[PDB]
Amino acid sequence: KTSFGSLKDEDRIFTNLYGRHDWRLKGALRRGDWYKTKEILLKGPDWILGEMKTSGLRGRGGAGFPTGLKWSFMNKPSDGRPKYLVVNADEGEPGTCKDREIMRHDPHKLVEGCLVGGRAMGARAAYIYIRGEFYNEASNLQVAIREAYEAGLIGKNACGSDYDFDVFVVRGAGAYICGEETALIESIEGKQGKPRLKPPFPADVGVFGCPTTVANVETVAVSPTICRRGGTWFAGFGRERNSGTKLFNISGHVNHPCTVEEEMSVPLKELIEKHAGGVTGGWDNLLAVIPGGSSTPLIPKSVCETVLMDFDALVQAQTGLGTAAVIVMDRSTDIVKAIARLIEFYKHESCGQCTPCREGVDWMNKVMARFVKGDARPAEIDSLWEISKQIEGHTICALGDGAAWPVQGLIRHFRPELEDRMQRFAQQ
Amino acid sequence: DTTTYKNLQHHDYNTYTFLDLNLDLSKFRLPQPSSGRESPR
Amino acid sequence: SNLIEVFVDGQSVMVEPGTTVLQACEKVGMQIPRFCYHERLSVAGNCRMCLVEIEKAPKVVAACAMPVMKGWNILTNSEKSKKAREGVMEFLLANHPLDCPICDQGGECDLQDQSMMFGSDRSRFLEGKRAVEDKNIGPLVKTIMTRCIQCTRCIRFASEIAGVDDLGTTGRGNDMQVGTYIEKMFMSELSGNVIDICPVGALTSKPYAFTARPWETRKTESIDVMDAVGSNIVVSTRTGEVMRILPRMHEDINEEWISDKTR
Amino acid sequence: ALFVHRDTPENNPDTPFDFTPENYKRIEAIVKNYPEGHQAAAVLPVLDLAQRQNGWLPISAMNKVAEVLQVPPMRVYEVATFYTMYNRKPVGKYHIQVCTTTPCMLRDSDSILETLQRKLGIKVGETTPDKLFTLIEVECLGACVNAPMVQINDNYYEDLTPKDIEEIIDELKAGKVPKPGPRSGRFCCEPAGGLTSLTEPPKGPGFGVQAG
Amino acid sequence: SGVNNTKKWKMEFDTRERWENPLMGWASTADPLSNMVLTFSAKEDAIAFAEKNGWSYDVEEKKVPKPKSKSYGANFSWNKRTRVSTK
Ligand SMILES: Cc1cc2nc3c(=O)[nH]c(=O)nc-3n(C[C@H](O)[C@H](O)[C@H](O)COP(=O)(O)O)c2cc1C
Ligand code: SF4
Ligand code: SF4
Ligand code: SF4
Ligand code: FES
Ligand code: FES
Repeated sequence: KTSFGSLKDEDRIFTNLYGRHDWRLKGALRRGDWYKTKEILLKGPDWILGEMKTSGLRGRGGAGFPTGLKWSFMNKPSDGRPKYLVVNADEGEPGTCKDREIMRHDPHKLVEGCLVGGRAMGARAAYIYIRGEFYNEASNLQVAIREAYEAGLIGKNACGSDYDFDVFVVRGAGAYICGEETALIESIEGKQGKPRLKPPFPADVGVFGCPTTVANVETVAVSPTICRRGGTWFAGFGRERNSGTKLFNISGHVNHPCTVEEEMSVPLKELIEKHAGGVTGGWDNLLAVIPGGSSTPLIPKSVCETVLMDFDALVQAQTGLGTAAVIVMDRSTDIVKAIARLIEFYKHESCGQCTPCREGVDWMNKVMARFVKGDARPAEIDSLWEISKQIEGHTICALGDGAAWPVQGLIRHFRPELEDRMQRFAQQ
Repeated sequence: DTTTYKNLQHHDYNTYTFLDLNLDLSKFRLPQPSSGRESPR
Repeated sequence: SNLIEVFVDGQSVMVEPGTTVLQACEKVGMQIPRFCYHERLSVAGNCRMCLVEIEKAPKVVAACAMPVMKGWNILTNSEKSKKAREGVMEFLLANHPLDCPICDQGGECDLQDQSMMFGSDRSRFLEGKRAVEDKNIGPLVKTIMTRCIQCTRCIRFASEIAGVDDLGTTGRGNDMQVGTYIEKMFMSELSGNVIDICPVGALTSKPYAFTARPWETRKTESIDVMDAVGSNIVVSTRTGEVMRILPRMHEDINEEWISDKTR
Repeated sequence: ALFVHRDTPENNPDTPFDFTPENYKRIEAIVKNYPEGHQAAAVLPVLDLAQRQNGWLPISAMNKVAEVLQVPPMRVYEVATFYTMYNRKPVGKYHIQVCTTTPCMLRDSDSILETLQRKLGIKVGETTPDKLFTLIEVECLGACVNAPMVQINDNYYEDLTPKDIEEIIDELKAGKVPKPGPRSGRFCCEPAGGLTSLTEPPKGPGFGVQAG
Repeated sequence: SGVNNTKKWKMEFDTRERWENPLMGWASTADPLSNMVLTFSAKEDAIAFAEKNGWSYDVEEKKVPKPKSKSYGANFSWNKRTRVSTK
C-alpha cells in the first residue's frame, strides 16, 4: 500500500495495445474476450453497477467522475422512450492517442464492454461516435462489429441473454468540441457541435430526447473484464479513491515517446524513466511537464519528483489529470510560445455560442502572442489572470476552463520569463 | 508471436469502405423506434 | 398544490415547478439582466449574463434556463454575480464597434443600459477589434453585423414564430457570422419584429434609418386599422410628424408582434 | 476563411450534382442507421459522402443533401461551415495536413512544413497550379505520440523527418500512393527503443475469472 | 427588454394642433398642457387628482404579461414539435 507503480502483464487490460498479435476476432478470442458474456449479462444489471462501484472506477476521459453512480442514473424503467449509449471517441485533445491505439488493435473489447454497459443500464443500441480523421480505425471497428454480428454476439439475441442490442458507428467531421457530452449528442442528432446547459442531464433527456450516458472508450472497454474479474481486483491497484490501470500517452522531448498502460498513482518520474527513457539531457534538463493533454496547467519540476500520477495528487498541486497525456519540455523551447499555441488551438476549436469563450479566448490568444513577441508590460499579466477567472465558471462547457488553466499554470510558475521578455523588448 | 505489426489490412482501404460496411450491417440490425411522427417540421 | 418555497435575497416566494430563477425573481420585482432570453422564444443560454450565485453552491447558474429547486436563496446583488456581469459586459463590448451615434438603437440599447448599471466603466482591451461582412436582406431590415452579439434571438423568432428557417450561424469562434450563407431576401409578413427583438442595433429598419432618436419621441398608444385583428400599437411622433410604429403588449392579440404593413 | 457564399460561374445552385445510384443505397442505409423520425441525423455522413463523390462541397451539393433529407438548406450550410473536414472550396487530389499543436510543434513540425513548402513551391494555404497537391496547417489529429505527422486523404504518415516526406511526395507524384504509418524503425505507438511494456504472451481465456 | 419605465400610473392630456412655423419650420402650439405628464404610485390617486381638478378621464387598466412555462429540455424532445432544428 506504498510506492506502487510497477506491474506485470497479467494485469495489462489492453493486451494488444501495440497490434502485435491480432485485432480481428480470431486472435482476440484467445486474449480473453467474449468469453462468459452471456453469464455476465444474465447475472444482472445491478450486479454490474455493484462491480463498478466496488472497483472505484473514475471516468478515464477528461472529467473524472465515479462511474457506477453515473451509469446508475438510468437504472429506472422507461416512461415511453428508448435508451441509448454513446461511446465517445472524438479523441481531439492534444497528446491523447490511447483511444486511437485501442480503436485499432482491440475493437472487440470496446464492443463487448459497450454491450455490457448497455445491459447494466438499459439501451436499445449504442452509437460509437468516432473522430472524422480516424477513417481507417473506424473501418477496422466496423469490420469487427460485422464479425460480431455474423458470429451472433449482437443483434436479435446478443450472446443469447434474452436481450437484443445493436451497435452503430457515427463518424465525426473534425471538431474538438464534439468530444463534450452534449456537443457529441447534438452532432449525432445532426446539428452543430454546440453543447447544452446541463441541466437537462442526458439521463433524463439526451440524444433524440432519449436517456443516455456518454462514456469514453476505455471507460467501457475495461468494464467487461472488470465484471469478469471483480472490483476487488481492479480496486486493489491504485490509491483508495482513484484506482485501477491507466493508459498513458507520452509526447515531446523524450527519447522514446510511447503509449503505456500502467498502474494508477505511479510517480511521474518512475513513469518517464522506466518507459519512454529519460528526457533529452536528463532530469536536470527538464523544465516543465503537462500531465493532461492541454486542459491542465504546467508543472515546474519542483513537484515532478514528489508527485503521483493521480487525480487527487495533481489536484493538490493546483493542477489536474484529464486523459493522462504526458507532455514534456526540456529547457530548449520557448514555453510561452507553446502555451500561446495551445490557446490558438482553443480559439480555433471553440464553438462560440457562449460569450466568454467566444471573445476572451481570442483576447488571451492575442495577448499571449504579444507576450511571445514581448510587446506588452507586466501590468497586463494580472489583467489576463482576471480574464481567465472571468472565463472559468461562466461557460456552458469546460473548454473555457481548459483554455484558462494553462494560462494560470504559466502565470503561477513562469512569470519571471514573461518579465524578462518584456524588459528585453522594452530595452530594444 | 509478438514480432511485427498485424494491423495490416488498413493499408488497402478505399474511400467507400466504412459506408459499404454500414450497408452490409443494415441487414443484421433490428427495427428502430418511432416518435409517431415523420419530422418535427 | 404542487408548489415550491423559494427565497430571493431571503424573501420567500411560492412558485410552481418547471419555472426558473428569472421568473422567481420577477415575482419579487427583480429582473435579471439578459441578452438572449425573451419570454416568447425558446431558451438558449448564450449570453451568460443571467448569472446569480446561490447562497452556498460553489458556482453561478443561468437564471434564464436553470429551473429552481426547493430550498434556494437567490442572491442577485452579491459580489459574485456582479463580478460575473462585469466580466460578461467586458467580453461583449470587446469587439463591439464604436458606432453608438450612428446606431439607430442609440437611446434604446439594452447593451448600453446594462453596461451602465450591471457593468464596469473601463476597457482593459488593447487589441484590434474584428469587422464582419454585412448582408443585404431586403428593403426593410438594415443589417450592420459588425455589432451583433451572437444571441440567436433572431433565428429562434424566424424558426418558431415566422416559420421560415432561413437564418442561422456560419462558422465558429469570433468568426461565427449570423445570417444566411447566401443572398436571400428574408421577406415575410413577420420580419420587422426582429428590429424590436434584436436588442443591439445590428439590424434596424430602413424607413426609420437615421431619422429620429428615442428621447425626442412622444408616444401615443393607438391601435391598427389595416387588418381586423386589433393589434395594439404605439405611434411615435417627433414635432408633429409620425416617425415609426411599434407594437404594444397585449396577450390576447398582438403578442408583442405586429405585421410588416402596419409598421 | 469566408463563411459566406457568392455565386461564381463555377459554384452556383445549377452547378451539376446528383448522387449515383449506389450512393443512394448507402444513403438509405445511413438513414436506417437512425430512427424513423430524426432522419436529419444523417447530415454529417451524407455531406461527407457528397464530398467524397466530388471532392468538395458546392452549394448544389449542400442543397441536394437537403432535398434528399427534406431538411432546410440553411441547417446544412450551418453544419458545413462549422465542421472543418468539409471542403467548401475546391482542392487537389492530395489534401495535405500538418499538425502544429505543441506535442508536434515541439518535435520539429516547422521543419516538415518548410520542406513541404519548398518541395512544392507554394505557400501554406495555397494549392498547386496543376491542382494536384494542397497544404494547410491544422490542429491535433490523435497521433501526438508519433509527433511529426501528416494526413493525406484519410491516411496517416507519422514519426517522420524531412527526407521521409520528400520521399513521400516524390512517391505521390508518380502515382504510387505509398504505405501509411511511421516512417521510422517503429510500426506503431510502441517505444522505438525496444519493447518496455509487455513482451510475454497474453493469457488465454478463463484467466483470473471471478466466480459466477 | 426592461420594464422599470412601467410601474407608475401616469396621466397625460389629449394632443392638440401643432403646425409648421412659417419661418424655420419649427413645431408650434397653442396649448400649454402639451408637454404635461404626472406620475402616481396608484390609480385611485390619479382619479382623485383628476376629479379634484375637473378633468374628464379615461382609465386604461393595468396590462400585465401572462406567466409562462419555460423549458430548455423541450428543445430536445423525442416526440414534440418543440424540437428546434438549431442551437
Ligand atoms: C471541450 C471538451 C472536450 C472533451 N473531449 C473529450 C474527448 O474527446 N473524449 C472524451 O472521452 N471526453 C472528452 N471530454 C469529457 C467528456 O465529458 C467525458 O469524456 C464524458 O463525460 C465521459 O466521461 P467518462 O470518463 O466518465 O466516461 C471533453 C470535455 C470538454 C469540455
Ligand atoms: S466554452 Fe466555448 S466551446 Fe464551450 S459552449 Fe462556450 S463558446 Fe462553446
Ligand atoms: S447596439 Fe448601437 S447603441 Fe448599442 S452599444 Fe452597439 S453601437 Fe452602441
Ligand atoms: S442579429 Fe441581433 S438578434 Fe440576431 S443574434 Fe445578432 S444580436 Fe442577436
Ligand atoms: S439571459 Fe441567460 S444566458 Fe442569456
Ligand atoms: S498534437 Fe499533433 S497529432 Fe496531436
